[PDB]
Amino acid sequence: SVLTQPPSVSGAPGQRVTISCTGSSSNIGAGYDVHWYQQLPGTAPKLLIYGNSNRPSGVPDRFSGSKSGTSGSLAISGLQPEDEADYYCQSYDSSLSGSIFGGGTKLTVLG
Amino acid sequence: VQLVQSGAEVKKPGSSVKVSCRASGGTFSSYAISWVRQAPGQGLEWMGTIIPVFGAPDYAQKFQGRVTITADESTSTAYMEVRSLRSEDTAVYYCARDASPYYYDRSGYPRWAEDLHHWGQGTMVTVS
Amino acid sequence: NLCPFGEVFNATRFASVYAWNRKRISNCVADYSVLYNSASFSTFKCYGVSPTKLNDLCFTNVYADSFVIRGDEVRQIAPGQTGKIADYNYKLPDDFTGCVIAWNSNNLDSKVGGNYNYLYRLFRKSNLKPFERDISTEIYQAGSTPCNGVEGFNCYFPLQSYGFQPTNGVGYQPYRVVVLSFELLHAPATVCGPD
Ligand SMILES: *[C@@H]1O[C@H](CO)[C@@H](O)[C@H](O)[C@H]1NC(C)=O
Repeated sequence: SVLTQPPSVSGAPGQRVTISCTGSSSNIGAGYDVHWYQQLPGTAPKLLIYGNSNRPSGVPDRFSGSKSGTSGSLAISGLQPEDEADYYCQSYDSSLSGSIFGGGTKLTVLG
Repeated sequence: VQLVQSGAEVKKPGSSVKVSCRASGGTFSSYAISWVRQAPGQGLEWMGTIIPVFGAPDYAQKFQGRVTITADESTSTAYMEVRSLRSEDTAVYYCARDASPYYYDRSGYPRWAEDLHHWGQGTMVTVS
Repeated sequence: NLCPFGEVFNATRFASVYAWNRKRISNCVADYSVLYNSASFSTFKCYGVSPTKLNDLCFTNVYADSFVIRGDEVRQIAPGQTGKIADYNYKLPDDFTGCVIAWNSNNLDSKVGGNYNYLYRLFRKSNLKPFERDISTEIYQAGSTPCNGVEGFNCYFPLQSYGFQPTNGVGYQPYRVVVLSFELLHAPATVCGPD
């Protein structure tokens, strides 16, 4: 039903890591945008990307994102131990009459 | 713009819970307020949205009927009630808000954006 | 006399976003029903006022602002938003009463090998105020010593080109944008909708 997303990803310090999120004929296939959030433990979520590829002011410049086909993607670059968090995607669904969220992705640094 | 939120809850099954949120440092009335839930170790869930100047909420189909949402112009505050509680209602509840006011489309209907730019500190609710 | 919206929406060329254009509309009747019924627009949104009411309302002045941006960047043209365009190229006030209108211009504004004539400002020492504009191409300096107008590490040229090729994805294709702003004071109305 909701946006499909992998449970975890990992990479070495200074590398790139890519997280993927995929929809249906509803939501991302209907031409709606995708937005991305970060959550640290014991703490409320934080916005990273809006409008497929717009990055807020005060988000660092390693984070990039895009939408294509029935999918969207987040790229983390120049990876650091500070980037260990759980990442969520969101899109609107005209068949739910509201927002839908992905299952989350725990990033881990390889050490 | 900073959200501030109610303290935690402990209740028996078949009881009801009240949750509340307050805005500060800007205009309350023209902005959508949304309620989100997160069960322990699990992904986010959207419950419903209100714009204070129109007063009538949108609800998600799972939560409609057990949940109702409301807001006050005079106190810059939004509220939610969950009813007929069960053990799986044990979760953290957040208020969240849009960075832009509502807008009118080409047919004059009020609309809001799904981005959650601002978030409240969260309320832990627990059901025995 | 009707207002000259054909000089705004049907011009041949548009400004780069860092050096955006403004036009004043006054002493005329504004048939806004021409705009909100049109199929030409890929995005149309109004703030403070509903489109159908613009036919009834009257204003001391009206202003139309015009520029080209990427298809993804349109979301940065709204009250309360932040980003490279919103902070350093074009800023809307929190009180904005008006409409934002945009459409895909790929066949007009792209070329084979890329159209590099369209620029935006990538660097600036501080954020814009609402409806601020600038032109000066002085080197952005952030190094341990002054840059003296010479390019290098933390000595950057402040502007960057878009480079629109004809075949890139819809978020990278060029979009033309018009922002309409409505102004009312104790001084008499000079624009009204038809009746
Ligand atoms: C722009 O030109 C088209 C084609 O002539 C016309 O249908 C449209 O109404 C014009 N729009 C404006 C605002 O001038």
